[PDB]
Amino acid sequence: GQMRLPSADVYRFAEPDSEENIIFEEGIPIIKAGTVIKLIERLTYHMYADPNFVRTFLTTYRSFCKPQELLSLIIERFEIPEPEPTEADRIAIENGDQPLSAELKRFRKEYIQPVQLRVLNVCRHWVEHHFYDFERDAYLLQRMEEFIGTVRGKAMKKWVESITKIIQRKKIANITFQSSPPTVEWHISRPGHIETFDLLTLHPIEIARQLTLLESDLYRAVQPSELVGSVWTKEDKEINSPNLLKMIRHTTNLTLWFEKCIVETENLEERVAVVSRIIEILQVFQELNNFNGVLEVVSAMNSSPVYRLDHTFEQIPSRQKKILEEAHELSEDHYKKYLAKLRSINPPCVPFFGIYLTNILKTEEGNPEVLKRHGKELINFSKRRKVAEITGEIQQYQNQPYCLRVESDIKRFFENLNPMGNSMEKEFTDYLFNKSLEIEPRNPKPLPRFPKKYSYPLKSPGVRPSNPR
Amino acid sequence: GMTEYKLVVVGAGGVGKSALTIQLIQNHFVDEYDPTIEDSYRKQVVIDGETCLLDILDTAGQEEYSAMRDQYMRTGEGFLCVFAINNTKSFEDIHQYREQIKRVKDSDDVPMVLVGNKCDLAARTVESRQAQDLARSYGIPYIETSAKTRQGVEDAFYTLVREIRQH
Amino acid sequence: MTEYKLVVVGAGGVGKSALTIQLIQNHFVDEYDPTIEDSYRKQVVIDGETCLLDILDTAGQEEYSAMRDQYMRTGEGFLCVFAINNTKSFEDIHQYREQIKRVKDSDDVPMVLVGNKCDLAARTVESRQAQDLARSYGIPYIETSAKTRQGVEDAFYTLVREIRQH
Ligand SMILES: N[C@@H](Cc1c[nH]c2ccc(Cl)cc12)C(=O)NC1CCN(Cc2c[nH]c3ccc(Cl)cc23)CC1
Ligand SMILES: Nc1nc2c(ncn2[C@@H]2O[C@H](COP(=O)(O)OP(=O)(O)NP(=O)(O)O)[C@@H](O)[C@H]2O)c(=O)[nH]1
Ligand SMILES: [Mg+2]
Ligand code: NA
Repeated sequence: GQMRLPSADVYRFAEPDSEENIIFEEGIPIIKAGTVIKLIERLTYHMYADPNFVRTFLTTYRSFCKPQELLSLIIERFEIPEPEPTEADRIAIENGDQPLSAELKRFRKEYIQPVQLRVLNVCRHWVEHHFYDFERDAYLLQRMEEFIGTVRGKAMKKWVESITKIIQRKKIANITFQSSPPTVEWHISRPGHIETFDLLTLHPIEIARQLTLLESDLYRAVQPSELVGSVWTKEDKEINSPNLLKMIRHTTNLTLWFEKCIVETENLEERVAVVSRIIEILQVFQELNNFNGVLEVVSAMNSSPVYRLDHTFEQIPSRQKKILEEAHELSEDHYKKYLAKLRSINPPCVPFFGIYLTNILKTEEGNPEVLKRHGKELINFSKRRKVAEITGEIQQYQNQPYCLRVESDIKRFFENLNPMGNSMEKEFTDYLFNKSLEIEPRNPKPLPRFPKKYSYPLKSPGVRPSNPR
Repeated sequence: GMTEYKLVVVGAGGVGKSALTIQLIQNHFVDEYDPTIEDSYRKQVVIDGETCLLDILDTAGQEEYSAMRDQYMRTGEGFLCVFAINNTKSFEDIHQYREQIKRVKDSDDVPMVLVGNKCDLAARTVESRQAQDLARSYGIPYIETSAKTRQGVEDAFYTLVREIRQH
Repeated sequence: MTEYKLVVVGAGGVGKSALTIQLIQNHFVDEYDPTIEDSYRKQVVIDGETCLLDILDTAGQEEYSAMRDQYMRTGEGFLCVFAINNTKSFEDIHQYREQIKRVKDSDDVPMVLVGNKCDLAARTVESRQAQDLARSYGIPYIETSAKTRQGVEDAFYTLVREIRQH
């Protein structure tokens, strides 16, 4: 038979499942809704482990339970009463013999020890992967240290001592590869000559590589705390989502730099060379699976100032037209081909973050926080599972590092890029559009001629890499 | 077969804009949504006795990707310009959204509707009359919607489709 | 994208977690933090086919030895890990092999035998003894180092191939 449980009057987590406290989806069960007590019971269930559920719960619980209250509840879960001696045990003791204690030993082995270990696994994951709760609330950290540091008894000892050390390391807080990274490539600008760095003087291969390292680092830095609760859209977004916003602002700045390079090149032949070079950078982004970079270029080419430059795109080689067209097609039909391509490639990659943001926001806005059943309000956990499926996908692509060498001066050049200068956004984008009208006027105004601005060769070195011994 | 209309929702972030399309496309009568689902943004409807397909682009949450707005806007035949009735700044943004649409579409007469969205019970700061005056100065319809009761949602989208049909 | 459920089992301290984190993050973990249960995901192209690996990293400490049936039920394939400088961990392999066979009620479960820490000179389990055991199980034997990455992709992706041909 099943093990008997403590009385629900002394231990709240022994109340029977009912539709008034838990609802399952239609081979471990999947929870649709429940009370916080039932969610924590299943988070730490004696019959099975559920690592996905631990991640989902720890990522999303603050929408229905405060961190201080979560800690109180898992401490309550941990403190399980042991059953009293049975009739057979009583009779043995009355005869001066040692009882077999069969039911007690089974309850320890099959209920207490698994539940207690799974509570500790929640604590371990909380500290290792969601430590921001403790950075933001020093008293919460004190309570966790006290709880862990006072667990007695030898069954849990190895993990209690380990978690104590992990906490202490997190308070005061290296890559190996299958091969060597390729050699850094140089074109007109030579190493150390940062004053000459520009779109056409750096090697297009190395522009794409160094932007990919920068954009990968920005992508990898975004934590789920910046996403849950749609906080990057709210009034405190600069406080709550700084790494996400830094990532987006880099993407916006590079797109605007591409547009500015194009429309400030007034000579037609030179502007064709500029556009052709940017499409070559896009080709290397594609080879590197840097989809953020691909869409940075596509966004620039479809901006109002650039899209209308028919005389320029007429002279682009047909093959480069095809490269740009197939990159544009990734975004069509609500990113249908992009989503399929992302799910087919071999990482490392840099995803486009915008789709994730829209899906998290709409999942939050389009589903209710609670479900009302039998007069009770149950936490709608299905909604939180959907959000954590998205944050889990984001995290999966954050693991794989690029095998490319940093060039510190090229890195600094792109980190310091500032096409808008001190201008406000509307000012600047109106400037770019007026430049577009200057260099290719609306029909029937005639096309003017403009002098060259570049003193160095415009011929591209191409985007196939070289390899000296 | 039937005509497909490509509609684009634009407007300030952080003030409930996404509720408009969610409430439209939703199982109207079950408060639930999975936006990742293929064609959570397509809906077959009958407007004035004529069946058509609405394809709605709402990039809510991507407002900080400001240099992508041109590309997203160029996909659209008609536009819902949305502000929140308790956020005056979102209302003041409308002028620049309309100017950007006109530039991207290269037309002074782009089908569009002005939508004032009630996203919570916080105090209204943009009065109906202010928004009606703005819409009239542009020559476009004004529709007010609730983000909670679905009121006005059908009217906003159907009015826009009529603007496209009568362009 | 086909999904594969891999489970990493073996005695405490043999390097199950270090192997998994090297595969996932290209990083070697120096610390010895005993696992309770951890799970990782990895999209990767293997023999031209994209798949999604779900990797369960399990507890080797004996205090968790009564909690294994639940993860053995869900796993499709098992990396059975010992350390080549720890003869007791090699002797523990057969207990994991027999438990997996019982739980899954099958003589034909995808498995790979892994001898980890092959960067260390002071070996106490000879390759021949481990290879003999692997042959008796009908499975391949792969020596690995979570520290240097030697053999790590080979071990995990060989297991994927055995699930795919199962
Ligand atoms: N059927 C073609 C023939 C053609 C002439 N010039 C071309 C250049 C490229 C391609 Cl593929 C086709 C042509 C057409 O009439 N294109 C017009 C609209 C597009 N612009 C190029 C453009 C600017 N920004 C972009 C961003 C993405 C993409 Cl896909 C393209 C562009 C040209 C004029
Ligand atoms: N030299 C060397 N040390 C290794 C290797 N793999 C793991 N180690 C070291 O061995 C120790 C235990 O590693 P760990 O991955 O935690 O082992 P585990 O099998 O996961 N332990 P548990 O069963 O308790 O979770 C760590 O100090 C780790 O750095 C290896 O290939 N070479
Ligand atoms: Mg481990
Ligand atoms: Na206001």
